[PDB]
Amino acid sequence: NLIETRCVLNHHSTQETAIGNFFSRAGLVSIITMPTDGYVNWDIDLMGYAQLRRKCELFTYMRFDAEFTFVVAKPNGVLVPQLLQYMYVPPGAPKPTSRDSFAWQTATNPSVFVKMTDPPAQVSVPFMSPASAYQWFYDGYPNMMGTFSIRTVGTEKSPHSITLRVYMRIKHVRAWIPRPLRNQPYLFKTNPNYKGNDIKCTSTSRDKITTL
Amino acid sequence: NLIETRCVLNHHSTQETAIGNFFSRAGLVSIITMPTDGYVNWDIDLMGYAQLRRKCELFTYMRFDAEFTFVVAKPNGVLVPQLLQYMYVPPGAPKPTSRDSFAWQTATNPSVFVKMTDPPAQVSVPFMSPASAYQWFYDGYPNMMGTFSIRTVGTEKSPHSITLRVYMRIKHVRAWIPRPLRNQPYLFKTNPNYKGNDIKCTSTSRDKITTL
Amino acid sequence: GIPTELKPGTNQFLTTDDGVSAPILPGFHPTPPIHIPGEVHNLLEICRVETILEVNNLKTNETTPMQRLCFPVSVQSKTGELCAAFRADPGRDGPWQSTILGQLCRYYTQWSGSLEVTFMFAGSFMATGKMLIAYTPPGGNVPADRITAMLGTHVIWDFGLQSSVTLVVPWISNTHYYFDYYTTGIITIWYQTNYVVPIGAPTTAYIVALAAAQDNFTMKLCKDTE
Amino acid sequence: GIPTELKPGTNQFLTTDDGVSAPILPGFHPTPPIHIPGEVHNLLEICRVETILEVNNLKTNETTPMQRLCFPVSVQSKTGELCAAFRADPGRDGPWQSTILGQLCRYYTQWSGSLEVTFMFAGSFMATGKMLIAYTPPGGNVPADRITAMLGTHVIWDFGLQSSVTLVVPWISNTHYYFDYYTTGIITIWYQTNYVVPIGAPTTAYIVALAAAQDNFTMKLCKDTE
Amino acid sequence: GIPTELKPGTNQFLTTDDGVSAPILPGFHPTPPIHIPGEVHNLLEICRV
Amino acid sequence: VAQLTIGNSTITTQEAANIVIAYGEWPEYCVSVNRFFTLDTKSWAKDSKGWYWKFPDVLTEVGVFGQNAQFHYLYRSGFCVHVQCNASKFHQGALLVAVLPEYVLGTPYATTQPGQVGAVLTHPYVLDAGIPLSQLTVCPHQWINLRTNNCATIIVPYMNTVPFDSALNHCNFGLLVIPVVPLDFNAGATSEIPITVTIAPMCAEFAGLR
Repeated sequence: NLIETRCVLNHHSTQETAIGNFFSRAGLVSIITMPTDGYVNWDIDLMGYAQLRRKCELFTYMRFDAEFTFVVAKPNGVLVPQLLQYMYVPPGAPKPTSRDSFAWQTATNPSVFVKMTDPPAQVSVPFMSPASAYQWFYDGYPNMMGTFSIRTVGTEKSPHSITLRVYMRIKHVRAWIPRPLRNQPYLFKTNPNYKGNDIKCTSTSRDKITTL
Repeated sequence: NLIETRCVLNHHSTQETAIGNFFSRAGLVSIITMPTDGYVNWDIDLMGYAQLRRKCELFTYMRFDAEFTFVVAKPNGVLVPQLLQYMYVPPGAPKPTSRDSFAWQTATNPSVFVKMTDPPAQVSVPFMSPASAYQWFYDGYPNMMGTFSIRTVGTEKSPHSITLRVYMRIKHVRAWIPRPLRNQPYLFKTNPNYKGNDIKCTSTSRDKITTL
Repeated sequence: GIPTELKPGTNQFLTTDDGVSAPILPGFHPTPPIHIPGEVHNLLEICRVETILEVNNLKTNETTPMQRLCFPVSVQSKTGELCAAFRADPGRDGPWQSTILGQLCRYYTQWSGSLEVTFMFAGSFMATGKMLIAYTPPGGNVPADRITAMLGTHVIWDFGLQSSVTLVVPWISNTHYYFDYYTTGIITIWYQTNYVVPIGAPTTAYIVALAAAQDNFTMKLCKDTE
Repeated sequence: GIPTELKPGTNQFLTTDDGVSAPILPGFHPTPPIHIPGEVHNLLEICRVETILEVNNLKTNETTPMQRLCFPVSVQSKTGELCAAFRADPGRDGPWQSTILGQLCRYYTQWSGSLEVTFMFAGSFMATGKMLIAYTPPGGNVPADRITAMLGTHVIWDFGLQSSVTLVVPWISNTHYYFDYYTTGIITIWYQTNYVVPIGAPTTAYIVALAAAQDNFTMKLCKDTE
Repeated sequence: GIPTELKPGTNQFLTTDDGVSAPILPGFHPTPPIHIPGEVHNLLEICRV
Repeated sequence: VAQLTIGNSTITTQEAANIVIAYGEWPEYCVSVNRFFTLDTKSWAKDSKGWYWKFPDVLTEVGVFGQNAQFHYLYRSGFCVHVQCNASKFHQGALLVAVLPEYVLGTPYATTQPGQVGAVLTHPYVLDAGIPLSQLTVCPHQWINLRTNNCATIIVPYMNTVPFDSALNHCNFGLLVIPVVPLDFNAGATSEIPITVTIAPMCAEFAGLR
């Protein structure tokens, strides 16, 4: 319901629509459970959610950094003094295949060791592509950034269920070549396919052209 | 499986193959358990693993420092408020032979006192050799750096099993006189002996000289 | 050992904290950038291009959605009668959902400024006529006939000479709260003269409506969409 | 009592943290260094020396591995026929595993630059002949005979005058991922003329192949090997 | 790693502590003020009527 | 009315000073390759939906540009596209001519890269990619309106993340021609109106070493 009064006359500053301010906020990108294997693998994926896929696909070539933060607790709030290990596998190194494989002790996969009772750990990741910028649209026939691996430290099964959440901020953003915004529902995470049996119009509908 | 596309044209910076960057990362060098004596002795040994033995034996004379870090927990993750003592015995001082020998209270063996609930302790060790550099290859007939000794503080047996891991970084590295890289499996940790019954060739094998 | 204190506000994770952090790879060198043309520095430079309004958004046109982009003029219609009508709402639903300005104003809360609307004739070369583009200021009422619409603000568009004309909306504003404080007008199209056409040319034509923002259009308070 | 805060990221052990620490022995003085010749400041200065390629890596030569370093030319072979063939892959398996460049590129992920290959004749002084060293650019096909290989890039090596010759590969590249994006060519050896030899000298000879990198060969993204 | 100490008086919430805090919206710009007549700078100017 | 002359191929067009430059940049560096290639003519009917051509896939089987791309590895060029229509003053309609970098389609090799003939869109409201037609004018575009003008020229520079690329796998941009306002006429006139496209490469380099 629209109403009449309270009009504004003073113009606003143009810093509110800078390209850095459009992606400045940090949001949840994944949720990783681990019930009572013992290891998980979550590769870095931006288009895991329908939100922020529609916002990055406004442009074509983007170049940025990242900043991750791992909030970790039990399935219901509480904390216990448990030691953890977050291993970051760069693009081009083999992933751990077991709870006690050789890749957990490789000297070139950097890790962090935190307890559950600490403030959450914060890691920054630089621009990793061999090209000059990422691209969400590749026309030819054949954007990986890495893979996080998380396990509980020990040679013995821990009697605790762990659920952690991953947050991600984006810094020093540059963009190129804008593009129309997608107005159709998604099907997969790789290709821009739509459902051809029905096409949802962009606008809503009204009865006649004269009834405003 | 090799493929065709995605060629690179811009040269990379030469800081990626500096001698400091080749050893810059910190990796695990030992694993020390202690079940429910009570004391352990782990002397400083670089060639404890097959990895980093093949990397230091590229050169002949090296000179560096160290930096150790002691991550300590129970066999399954959890932590209890336990007090610990890490004694560093320099080269030339007698090692502790019992849980309550006289060497635990010697004023010239420096120690650290940490609890299990703290962040891990970090110690740096200078260059200890009487010569100008270490050497992994000595031709004549007759490289010690010290010995760490770890026990639980008290006059009474503690009812906790302890497993700790030791990490080690290398700083201010200089190298001299390069050497061919070893391509045969190891047998012992002192001598460069091989198995003479079979010799593994360096390359793989193909059928004919013309079948590329 | 300098004396320090811990104020309230330690050990908290604020999600909008723009601090610095330890790099995971200190020895790494990223690829140096090259010159790629078409760099966007601000989102308002996308808000100043003319996109197609969807004025003919009837209920029967959902089956063939290509007819929604243009609305017709005809020869059988009388003179002095209404052609089409729509209000200028870049935030709310209706015709402005099909532009690029109506999609970027779903990401924000407040905006204000001026717009401009550009029309374009797409008929045969041999036909001519006249249309009246009347704009009602905000807070007023819709005109009931041609004579009251002439007294307001209006342009006289004869498509026998110019095939395109522009109209400038002076000021809009919005403070959203589900209700929004919204001060906008109404644009109506009036048949000045009838459609006159010689022998052989077709009888119906079509108008395409383009819309874009002005220089002084700003917005604030970023907000995630539905 | 200055006010300080504790951001997220305290009490964590980052393994690549290049900080400072408390020395275990503050009163100790290390031994001052002396001048030892042969100091290595960068690993690329080991990558620019010629080591022996293992071209003759057959399946029968695993018993006597000293024959793998050289491949023969003979007198019974016809003219205009193929002698040996190998591609230039310092990363992947094959002949380049036996060099020092093929062992340092197992410690890294990406590399690019130019190489150079140097051959050397080891026959008697009284014999002579000619060979053709043909290089196929990347993305092409292997030549099927001598006449198509002559149209590409090639040198003409007569070992009656010069006992050694060099060949320069213009550009290679690799981005590893188990699959790698790899753009390299193929080097083939062609019998230009047959082997001509007087009375008393032996009939078979041997070629040794040496390989080394150029000035503009760089690499990045250190990675621990298998 | 500079050496610091924690004196008594940490981790307390003093209600009259006039310190600074982290803003919840760092990118926001508030509305610039205009000239409204009748500004009160001190309460004693109401005590003199 | 002027008459251009590039190489051994001359066209006759109006010297029209209303060209568009894509993003304000001229094609610059990093014998018979600079001429005027003219594709086939597509017939605009009453129920046509649209056409598209992928670049530089359209010029891989034509002329010396077709054989240079099939031998060299690397490739880099700009372009200059000229689209014109020929209709009398009794027909009506409007076309939208816009380029689109990294055009990815949505549901074979005979559809994504059709070659020199071009292909036909099936759902032109969503461009067969899920993005709506009404916001296409954020790209470099030009309106062809049969009432007034019969010409449209776009200058397209090189847009890629790497300075050189292959010419048989990658396709940089696809050019789109969509009839927004349909064609209408009375009976007794020509039912099919032709559309003619003309390409001319600018600042083409090949360093593939063949």
